[PDB]
Amino acid sequence: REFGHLTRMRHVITYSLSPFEQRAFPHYFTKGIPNVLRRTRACILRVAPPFVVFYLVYTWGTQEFEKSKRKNPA
Amino acid sequence: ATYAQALQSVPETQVSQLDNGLRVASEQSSQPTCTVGVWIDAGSRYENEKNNGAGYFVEHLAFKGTKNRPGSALEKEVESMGAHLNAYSTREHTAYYIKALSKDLPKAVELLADIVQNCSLEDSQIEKERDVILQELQENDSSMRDVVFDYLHATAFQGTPLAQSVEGPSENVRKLSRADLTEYVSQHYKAPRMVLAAAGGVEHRQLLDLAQKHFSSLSGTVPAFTPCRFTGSEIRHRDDALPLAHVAIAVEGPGWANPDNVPLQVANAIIGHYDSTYGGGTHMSSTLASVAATRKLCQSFQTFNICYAETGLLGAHFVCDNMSIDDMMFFLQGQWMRLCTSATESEVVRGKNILRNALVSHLDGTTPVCEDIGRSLLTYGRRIPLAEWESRIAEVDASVVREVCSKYFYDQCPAVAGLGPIEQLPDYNRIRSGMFWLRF
Repeated sequence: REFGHLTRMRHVITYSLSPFEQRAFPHYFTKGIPNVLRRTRACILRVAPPFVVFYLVYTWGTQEFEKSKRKNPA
Repeated sequence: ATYAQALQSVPETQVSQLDNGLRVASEQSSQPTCTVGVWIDAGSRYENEKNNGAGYFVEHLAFKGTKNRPGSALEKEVESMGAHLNAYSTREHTAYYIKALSKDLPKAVELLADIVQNCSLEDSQIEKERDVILQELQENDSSMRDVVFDYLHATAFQGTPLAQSVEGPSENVRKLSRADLTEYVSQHYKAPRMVLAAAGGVEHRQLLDLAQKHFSSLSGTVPAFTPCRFTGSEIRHRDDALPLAHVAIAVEGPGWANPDNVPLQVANAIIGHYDSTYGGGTHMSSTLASVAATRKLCQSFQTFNICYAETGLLGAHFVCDNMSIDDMMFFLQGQWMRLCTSATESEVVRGKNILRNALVSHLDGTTPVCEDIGRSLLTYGRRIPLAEWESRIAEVDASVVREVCSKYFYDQCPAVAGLGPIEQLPDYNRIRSGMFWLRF
């Protein structure tokens, strides 16, 4: 599994550019910020709900512990 | 004769100039034949995106017919007297040369005027040649050497007219009309950018008389090109169905004049050239060639020094199988860096001798001599006599090579064009890192 006999690809052309002739931070904020926003928008609906559920359970359990540790009028 | 009296005894090429700016130049000799040609300073480098490919079209149409000689009549004169008419159009030059008997020089020059001045450019002829150029483009797609060199020019001079191929895109071929060709021949075949060069048994006075009698009624007394920008990049046309993989790696070389041309050629002569069907092979003093013959890395390689007016490509092109690109690229970069870092006197002497052989042996026969006259008058502005070349090569030494190669090779971003099964070809970062040595 070394370069030269990995696969068989045809009719593809790739153009590149020397790292010494192109900027290393091309529009790091002009397109960085919108790209980040799209990335988080397309994943928050799947990532957040479990952790938000955990936060609700954490706070409920902690306050349940706190007000179960009090004294019962008797 | 001690090779010094030999060089001194070479006949001098007289150069004159008509009022139109026609630089009539000739190199008399004793042969009964001669080669008389016209070198135009036209080419794809002078063509915009829309006009690209018009030079090749005009070259194709040149020999078909003229106003004075309708169609095959122009052909009829050429063969009936035994002359061989030929043309070639590179990226920055064009030429029409007619090899013929020294006796038929009065006729040939006249024909050479007719082809250049009074062309025909017939519309039906244009359609037929349009078809022919399309099939010729499909032919040129076949061989990988021309394709790879055009890829190199595209990826090295991207965004500049130099990137344009000589034949032009197939789109322009269909969409080029007669008006474009007429305008191209009007504004690019102007008198000042012309060299009428003749070799063989032609006397300069007769050539001047013929030029003044046939070429007088030419242009009087502008697209003067722009300095193209080398942009180190890489093109990879990965096509595994091809048998062999052609790679060409070139750095920004010198210009046409750029005295550093003389050392660099010597340096390239050190690397030399090789292919499968060579002679000594594993004993040739070129280290890269010896390694290639010993380990059978490639079926071919050569070192090219394509140099244009203001810039040029200097590097090597090799043809090897699908699983030896990395090793041969490594050895090639190693030879380059060895020359820049430590050239050694003996290799420099071998390079000087090899370059002397190049210049001397190339300049034999009427056709190469006339071609040299035209090209030198167009590029250098003069014809560099072989004695001057000898002196310039003699001035070269190990230090000069070590410095000149260092200025052009060491730590320079190269331009790479690979085609075929080039999966093995190293990534551009590895290639660029090969240009510099951490031991030096």
